[PDB]
Amino acid sequence: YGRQQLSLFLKGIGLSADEALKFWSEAFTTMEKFNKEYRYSFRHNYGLEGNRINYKPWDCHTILSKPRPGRGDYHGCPFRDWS
Amino acid sequence: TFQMFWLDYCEVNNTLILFGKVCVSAMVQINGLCRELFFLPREGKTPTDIHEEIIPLLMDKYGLDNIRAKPQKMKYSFELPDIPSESDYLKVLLPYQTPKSSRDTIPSDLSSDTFYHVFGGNSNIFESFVIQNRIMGPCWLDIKGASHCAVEVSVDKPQNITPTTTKTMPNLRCLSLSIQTLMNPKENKQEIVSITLSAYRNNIKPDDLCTLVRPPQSRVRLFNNEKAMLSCFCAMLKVEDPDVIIGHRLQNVYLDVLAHRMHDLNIPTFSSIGRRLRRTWPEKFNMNHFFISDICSGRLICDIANEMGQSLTPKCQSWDLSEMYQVTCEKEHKPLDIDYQNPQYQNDVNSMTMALQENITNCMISAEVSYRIQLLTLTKQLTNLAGNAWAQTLGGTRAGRNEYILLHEFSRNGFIVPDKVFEPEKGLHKNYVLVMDFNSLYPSIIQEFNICFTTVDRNKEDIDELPSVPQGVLPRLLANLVDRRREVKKVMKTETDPHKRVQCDIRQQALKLTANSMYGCLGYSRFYAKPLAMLVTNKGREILMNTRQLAESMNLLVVYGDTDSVMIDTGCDNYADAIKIGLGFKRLVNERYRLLEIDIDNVFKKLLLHAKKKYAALTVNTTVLEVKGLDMKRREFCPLSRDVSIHVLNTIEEALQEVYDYLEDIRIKVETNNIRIDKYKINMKLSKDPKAYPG
RNA sequence: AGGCGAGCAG
DNA sequence: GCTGCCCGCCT
Ligand code: SF4
Repeated sequence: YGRQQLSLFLKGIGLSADEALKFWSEAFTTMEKFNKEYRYSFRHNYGLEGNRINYKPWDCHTILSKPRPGRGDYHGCPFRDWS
Repeated sequence: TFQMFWLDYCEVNNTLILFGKVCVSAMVQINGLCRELFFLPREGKTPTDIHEEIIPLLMDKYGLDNIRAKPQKMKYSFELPDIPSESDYLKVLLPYQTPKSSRDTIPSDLSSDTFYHVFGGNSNIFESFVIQNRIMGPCWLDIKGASHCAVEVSVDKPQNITPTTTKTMPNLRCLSLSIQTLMNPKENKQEIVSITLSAYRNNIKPDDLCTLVRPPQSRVRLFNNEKAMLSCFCAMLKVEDPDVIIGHRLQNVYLDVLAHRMHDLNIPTFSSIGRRLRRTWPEKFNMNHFFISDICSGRLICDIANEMGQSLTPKCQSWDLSEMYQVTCEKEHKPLDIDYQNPQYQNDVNSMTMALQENITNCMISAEVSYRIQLLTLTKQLTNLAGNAWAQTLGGTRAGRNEYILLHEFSRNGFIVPDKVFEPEKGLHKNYVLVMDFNSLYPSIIQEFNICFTTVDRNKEDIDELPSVPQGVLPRLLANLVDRRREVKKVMKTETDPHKRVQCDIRQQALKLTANSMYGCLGYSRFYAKPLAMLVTNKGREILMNTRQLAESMNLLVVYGDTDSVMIDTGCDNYADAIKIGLGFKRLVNERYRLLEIDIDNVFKKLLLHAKKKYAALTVNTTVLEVKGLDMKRREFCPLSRDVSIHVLNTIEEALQEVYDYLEDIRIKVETNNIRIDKYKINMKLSKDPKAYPG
């Protein structure tokens, strides 16, 4: 959920797809598992895969419609999920 | 006395009926059969105590006048915990036919002050009859003292039937079937339009040739419609009364469709498709397969494209009729695509004639393929080895011949029976690839290490626990079968006549199948035992690792491996050199394991391996294409996709440029729409209702 | 989160 | 034929 929220947000502000791959790959300080599992999902997020649907960013409403965050989660609206 | 070679059986009204022939067909209804119930006494109890306690209670419950009960001493070495190895049981013969509550069973857990365990509580009437009388497959029966036959008798007690030593088996009434099918887009039901019936009563010429047909839109017999056609089919089928019915894919398509069209029209003589007479369909008509199998009990299902049949022609790839004829008989037949929805069949006589000609050709080809590949003889040998149903042997079961063999062998020895890898080298290999089959891996492990139910001390409470290696019962049976196969090989060395040579070939293949289906007993099964299965799996792992080391020592690279087969790359481009290297590897492996007889299974001039079970290859036999596991084998891909795949595989720098050229002109064909649409068809099953899917 | 393919135990 | 779990792959 955090990955999807953050990815669609960073698309909405205007990050390029290649710089998106660059940043996401950088934050994970292996490349093999990346190309195995995350590259396809990230390219699907930009609509650059599958049915070619450039998924419009989640709004505060849709983000709140997501299941509530737990330990290890950071997604949602912190005006709700925090104390 | 009464002499009768039995073929099949059925169960009804707690009675066992054997279907056989006396040569004309005959019946014997077996009443008075008794489940052999064995009760295990408490620590310090006698079978007389069990008698005194339960026998009067059994009389009260089942309302008999007398019950036969005697003490007998038998062994037990199976997976039920805390059951002692040897004790004195009380054999109570509880008949299947009782005045009251014949459908109620005695649970195996009846704990009383005299006995705590019960065996045979859910014994099968056919199974019990066959085990007590020790009948090992279809043979003669010496009989002393309701159906579509001309001969019908019955026996009051099971002991009246004793098996005979004679090895002969008389003439059979054979009948090949090939049915043209029509699909009606209103109810999506497969309606029968024409049937070809050929009887081989005793390139063989049929004794008669009959073809029935109904008008799809508006000897050969013409009919006004389907109903009179099918009633006449039933009548002439009773007149023919064949011992074995033959066909192509009768098991899961054609006989199913025949039975469904039999019901939809509500014909009364639909019981002539078997040998047992009936007036009404079973009430509740996965289960349908069982129901037609039950009603057809009496006539013998000989499917040549079924699992057993297809196991005899691995050189087939789609197992279609023309392909199977071409591979087994080396004769060319062009399959004529006949679709009765075409309007030409309603007014053009010549098209209908060509359709009937193709149907008769299909029926003759099915019969000739059936007789050529010798399915009947091989299955007969398998059954006489296993002692199960030969109807089951043709039916294509796994737990059929892996259970009755153990039942017979252990009951003949006074034993109580319990109640019912290397990563692949993905890519194209230039050198020849040899297929070598280790089907005799586990049985050789069993006979070498003496693993059985009575030799390996295994903690029965903890089935996940591995025991230690300890002659056993299963190893002795396996060794006896292997010695029989050795005698078969020795007679092959000397024999001159092709006929007896081929018969012994059938016999050796039967022994190989029986011996290599012996792990299905305890690995997969009424004889499952996790410690033994896991132990033998470990030892086979050890053997396979040693084989890998040996292959690496002989300058060979293993491309893919499993306990069933081992794939090797010879490093030569010669068929002779590859064969020589494979023989050397076989010899060295047999040197490292004296009971592990391996052989060359298949030869690949070129192999494109994609995954563990996903590959295509140029099989050498002459080179012939093979594919296993690629996308061109699933339903969801159109015949155009399969043709593109087959040509790409056949082609595989010049090959790649040719692939590009073929892709370009097929693209030009597709965008222009210059390819026939039926090449674009996609098929897909729904196991559920169409409405019932989340996605 | 869902579907296609296998293997396992009931 | 039906369920649970493990991994591999796609939306
Ligand atoms: S309300 Fe919460 S989720 Fe919505 S924009 Fe503000 S911080 Fe983000």
